[PDB]
Amino acid sequence: MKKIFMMVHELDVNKGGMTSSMFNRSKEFYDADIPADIVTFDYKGNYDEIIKALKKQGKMDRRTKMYNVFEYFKQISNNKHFKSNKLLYKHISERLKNTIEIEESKGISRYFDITTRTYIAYIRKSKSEKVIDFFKDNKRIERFSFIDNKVHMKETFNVDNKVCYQVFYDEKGYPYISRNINANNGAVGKTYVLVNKKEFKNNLALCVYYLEKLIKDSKDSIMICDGPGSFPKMFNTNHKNAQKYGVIHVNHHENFDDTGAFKKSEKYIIENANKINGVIVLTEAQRLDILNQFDVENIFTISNFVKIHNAPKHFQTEKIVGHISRMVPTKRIDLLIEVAELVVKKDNAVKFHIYGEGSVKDKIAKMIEDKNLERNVFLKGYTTTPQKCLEDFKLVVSTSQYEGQGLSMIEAMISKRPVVAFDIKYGPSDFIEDNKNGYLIENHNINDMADKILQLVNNDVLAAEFGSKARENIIEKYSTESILEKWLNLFNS
Ligand SMILES: CO[C@H]1O[C@H](COS(=O)(=O)O)[C@@H](O[C@@H]2O[C@@H](C(=O)O)[C@@H](O[C@H]3O[C@H](COS(=O)(=O)O)[C@@H](O[C@@H]4O[C@H](C(=O)O)[C@@H](O[C@H]5O[C@H](COS(=O)(=O)O)[C@@H](O)[C@H](O)[C@H]5NS(=O)(=O)O)[C@H](O)[C@H]4O)[C@H](OS(=O)(=O)O)[C@H]3NS(=O)(=O)O)[C@H](O)[C@H]2OS(=O)(=O)O)[C@H](O)[C@H]1NS(=O)(=O)O
Ligand SMILES: O=c1ccn([C@@H]2O[C@H](COP(=O)(O)OP(=O)(O)O)[C@@H](O)[C@H]2O)c(=O)[nH]1
Ligand SMILES: CC(=O)N[C@H]1[C@@H](OC[C@@H](O)CO)O[C@H](CO)[C@@H](O)[C@@H]1O
Repeated sequence: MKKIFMMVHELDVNKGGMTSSMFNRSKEFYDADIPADIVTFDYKGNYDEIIKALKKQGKMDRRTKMYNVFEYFKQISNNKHFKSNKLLYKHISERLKNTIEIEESKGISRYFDITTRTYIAYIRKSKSEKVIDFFKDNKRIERFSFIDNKVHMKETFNVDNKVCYQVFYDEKGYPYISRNINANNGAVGKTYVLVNKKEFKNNLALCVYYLEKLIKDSKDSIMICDGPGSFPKMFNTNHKNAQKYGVIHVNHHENFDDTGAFKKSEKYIIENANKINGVIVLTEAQRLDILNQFDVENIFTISNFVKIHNAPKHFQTEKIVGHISRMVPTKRIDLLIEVAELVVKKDNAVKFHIYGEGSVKDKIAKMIEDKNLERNVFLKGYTTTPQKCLEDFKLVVSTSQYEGQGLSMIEAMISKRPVVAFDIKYGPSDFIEDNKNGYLIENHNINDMADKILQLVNNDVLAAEFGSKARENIIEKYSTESILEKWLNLFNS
């Protein structure tokens, strides 16, 4: 009866909390006999390989389907032919016939016509990927992109060598979508779906049509929008019965802002709460802040579902401080390096294991070296097994300035690893009980945080006691039953 469609930009293998919560939410709805699938809107040439990898890793439940806008029309297109598009491949081969090949490296080569003496093509082969750039009067006109020698995309270039047009090709090499690209901002213009002879004014129009085709207009159909920038796709559909929910995963205020500004995407979701079935926030404090600040009522608090597995059989007695996150500015890993410097200057035995990848990773690497912490702080890369990494840590640290909730802190507490976190909006004070299951540090206070890490790393009994109470607190306050009943209460009203 009930079926759920959870919307986000894309799915990939080295992501953070938002997709992690969608994957766990899907598992919980399927266990309660409610199919809950993921709808994505990006274009990938190898989506089938991403899905298999996420499922093999155990991140994505085997029952979770991913519905993708390009995949839907590509699959319709695949059914149209039996034979591969031999003529497109013959056309490409003919344009390279009667040329001079000039090799630059392995995989890289250039082609010059024997008669016109001019530069025809550039080919770059790396692994399973191939790119063929064609030229006219020493200017790049087009690029054909291949995966396992099969064309998947053609891009056209303007005078400034910027993308002005794209064509997507199915599994047999036939075009199924063609679209204009505004080279000034990279936005998608008029899109033509060759397979059904339908044209759309832009990508949002295509995505709105797609959702109306995918999701039947029944009260049993439930749309949950997780990706904030994706909210207009769900919001603009013509559904009269299907339910619409927006989940806000972050602090709705603008990050690194003293003017009090609100994030644009989240502001649009909140302001439109009364026009949909509900806008979900992860903590009670955010719901109250929103209600005080905005003229809306449809704000509901529903925590992320929590996966309570078995606690690691042994406590880490070694001075290992862990940190598992997306390496992004809001996590303030620079403050963690500054804290590490203080902890290491009072105790040189304490190790800091930092997992993840992101924009700040290089800045942080240079920062450890400049502070000469290369013997104590280790950038361990992304982990597909955070639960196993958690066993190696004595405690976990959070210098993050903004959260919606904080699954890594919650995950550490489930593995009996106490958290030392800056008391920020939102999340830490909901689950950390200061001096009972961890420590809540006054925001920016790097000295008091360094002091609490030192007390904790050098006290085996306190570290074990805090961790034990931490798992107990999560089990008690984040039951799957109460969270599922909160969602069911909305779906049934
Ligand atoms: C006239 O042009 C002007 O308006 C149009 C829209 O109006 S129109 O309909 O009249 O044409 C604007 O075009 C639209 O918006 C563009 C844009 O916002 O850039 C663009 O949207 C697409 O691309 C965005 C960027 O993609 S990215 O892959 O390069 O980042 C994308 O938004 C991004 O979403 C990701 C995400 O959710 O994955 C965000 O990343 C964040 O979350 C990740 C996942 O979380 S997790 O925890 O790991 O699981 C994290 O990994 C990541 O660290 C984190 N980044 S962080 O900074 O928050 O820490 C990322 O920040 C976003 O940028 C869009 O996805 S969406 O869900 O937001 O919709 C995506 N839309 S899609 O292609 O349809 O999927 C498009 O060109 C267009 O989108 S639209 O929906 O088709 O309308 C146009 O820009 C504007 N030009 S302007 O006026 O000059 O500014
Ligand atoms: O190397 C890494 C880094 C992050 N994560 C996961 O990404 C999520 C991060 O969640 P959180 O809410 O703490 O922060 P967010 O990424 O949403 O900003 C957690 O479930 C982590 O286990 C992971 O699996 N491996
Ligand atoms: C930094 C931040 O606010 N992250 C939140 C969010 O992640 C997604 C964020 O990338 C979207 O831009 O979602 C997680 C799961 O709900 C929260 O636990 C987490 O706090």
